[PDB]
Amino acid sequence: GELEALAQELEALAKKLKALAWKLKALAQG
Amino acid sequence: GELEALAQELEALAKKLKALAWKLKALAQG
Amino acid sequence: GELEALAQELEALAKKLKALAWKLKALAQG
Amino acid sequence: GELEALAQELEALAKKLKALAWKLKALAQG
Repeated sequence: GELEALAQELEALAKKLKALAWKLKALAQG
Repeated sequence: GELEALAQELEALAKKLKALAWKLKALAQG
Repeated sequence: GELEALAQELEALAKKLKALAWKLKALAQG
Repeated sequence: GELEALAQELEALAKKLKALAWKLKALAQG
């Protein structure tokens, strides 16, 4: 129900955080 | 340097968020 | 400028995580 | 029980994310 919806949103947020990490990695190289 | 150290911290936090997401999915089913 | 923009993205994401945690507590309590 | 504890973990992780965002802002200006 709602708890499964919230779990899928959290996974989406985790994926987003990983993307932001690698954007920072990208900026860090040059 | 400092930015790569920080990017590493964000990577680890993203991995922790995924762990939490999967714990939530387990709860949504249990 | 890009570093500051990335930081604002991290803040936006943290805000969503806090909002999600509130919803988890609401569901657990009710 | 478990859901409340996970929500607390998520709130702690959001705070750690805000900390890294402020560290990024400091580096962007430092």
